[PDB]
Amino acid sequence: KYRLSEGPRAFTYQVDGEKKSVLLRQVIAVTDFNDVKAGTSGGWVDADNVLSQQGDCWIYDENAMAFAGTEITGNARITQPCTLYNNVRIGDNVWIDRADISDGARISDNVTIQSSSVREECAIYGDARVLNQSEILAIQILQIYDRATVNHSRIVHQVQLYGNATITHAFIEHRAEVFDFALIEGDKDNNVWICDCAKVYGHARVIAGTEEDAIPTLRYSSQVAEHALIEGNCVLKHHVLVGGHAEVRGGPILLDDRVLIEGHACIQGEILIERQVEISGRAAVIAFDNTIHLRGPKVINGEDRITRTPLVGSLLEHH
Amino acid sequence: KYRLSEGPRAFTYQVDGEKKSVLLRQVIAVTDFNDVKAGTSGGWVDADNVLSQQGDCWIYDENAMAFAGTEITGNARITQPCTLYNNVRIGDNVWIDRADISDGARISDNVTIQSSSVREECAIYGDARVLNQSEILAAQILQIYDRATVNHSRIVHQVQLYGNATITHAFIEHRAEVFDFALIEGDKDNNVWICDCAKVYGHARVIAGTEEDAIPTLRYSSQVAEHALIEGNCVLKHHVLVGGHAEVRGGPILLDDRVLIEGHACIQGEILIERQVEISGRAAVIAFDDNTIHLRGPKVINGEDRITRT
Ligand SMILES: [Zn+2]
Ligand SMILES: [Zn+2]
Ligand SMILES: [Zn+2]
Repeated sequence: KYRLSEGPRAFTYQVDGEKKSVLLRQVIAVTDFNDVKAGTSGGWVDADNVLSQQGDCWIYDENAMAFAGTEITGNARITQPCTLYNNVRIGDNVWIDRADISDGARISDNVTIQSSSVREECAIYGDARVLNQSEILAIQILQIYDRATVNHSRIVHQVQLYGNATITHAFIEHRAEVFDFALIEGDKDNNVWICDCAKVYGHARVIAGTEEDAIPTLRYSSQVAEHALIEGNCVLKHHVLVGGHAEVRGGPILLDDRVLIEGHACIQGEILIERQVEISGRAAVIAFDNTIHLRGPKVINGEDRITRTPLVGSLLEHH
Repeated sequence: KYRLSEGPRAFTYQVDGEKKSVLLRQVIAVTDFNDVKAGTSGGWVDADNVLSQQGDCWIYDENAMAFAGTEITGNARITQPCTLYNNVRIGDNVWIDRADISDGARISDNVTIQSSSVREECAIYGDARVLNQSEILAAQILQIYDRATVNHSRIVHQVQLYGNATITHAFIEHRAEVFDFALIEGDKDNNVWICDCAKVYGHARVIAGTEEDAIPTLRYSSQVAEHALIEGNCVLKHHVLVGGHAEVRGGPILLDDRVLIEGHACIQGEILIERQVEISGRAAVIAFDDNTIHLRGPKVINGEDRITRT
């Protein structure tokens, strides 16, 4: 499929703020294949094993770099200025565009990485799409697959994203997972933070608000699934489970220490819910532009309408 | 169950900037039932047939009003100051909380109407929830049913909302329909606009943006389906459908005259797409902040097409 240019050339690239260079040879097609005509020059490599002679895989940009143990095979297309190095693997029908990939990252199947960067041991396969300035820093390994779509987001550590999850402007850390039809939607003024072992799946939605720091924050192992929806300045900490067709908005809101919210429950405004509280049915907890504090053990259901802190039971007596 | 107070009082209510007055007698429990102890006074009516003697239905607030043909039956609960007039029908296990219902509205099953207003011939049934300052203003009638949720939205004319749709901060009008797992999400700076005969269904998502006038606007017969996501300043017009797993953002964007965007398509930036254009596959059409993109067909964009300019 191709031959390497004769004269090697040095190319610079920076790693962790340091400037580094490598000697590479330019790939030159010696025959027609796919959308590549013989005689055309592509990217640069540091060994003939970097780019497979078989299949349709190819490096199109003359500023593209692939070296240090990286291996491109199959029909993988690498377009625009890219930098792949340190035992990276790209095969099948993968598409890499103006993105950087390094440190043993393995991109397979029909994946797309565009205007983004991926670093360290992780597995991005299936029909996953990582786009628009996303940053994937791996460090169980981090996986993004199925039809998950990541947009201008930062995925780190050992996060798992799959199913049809649609993430945008989010920061998912540690061992957080987002799958099924989950929608994580931050905006330019507020990201969405999902940390630790939190999980968002089913048809759940987590939507940042427009107010200053109205950052939806899912911590520890709290979850949001089924048809639940969380928006605005909301923080979920220890053992919180939001499901059913519940809706949480307003802020600031804090859910912590064994809180279960499902059914038709609507929770809106500055509300603090904690300590064994279960809300379902058609209950409404609304704090009109006001504050509400709910503490259990306590079951709120049926048509309970709460517009002020209830001065009874667990609110006035703990232990 | 209850008796009317012998002394009728005069109450006032606002009707289109007008000041109205009506004579109502107050309801008073004469026996115990559900959560109402005998002897407690409830709301006010203008007839004994307004509140059924059967079932648990009851008007709790002493400031609530229900007159002029309104009929409350079954176990319907009317709580807080409410105004129900002009042939309204409330029954079954419906819960109306601090809201005004008028002009022949029929609310059934397990619906919840809270801090909102409903007016005219329309049907709200199933397990629908109309909450937080929503305004329902109604050959077919406006219908809100199944598990549909409405938050601080304006639903007008003959709109249909059902399935597990979730509507917030939106203006849905005329004959638009939203269902399945559709998500219509506006914010306090921008609402979402759905008009004419537009339809949003499947797992579609239409999210308003944060910048001034970033109003997603669906007109004529445009549709958003399957897993498509539309955000920000985007306008969909004649014969337009966004589906698959397409994602349209940035702005301002305009789609018109037979345009189909699906597959994995990502449309981002100030882009004008029109006249028999199809975009799918893993195609990307991105107009980098300063730049603009104008696509006019017939034309097909797919595979790994990457358009950054016209
Ligand atoms: Zn908001
Ligand atoms: Zn309209
Ligand atoms: Zn935005």
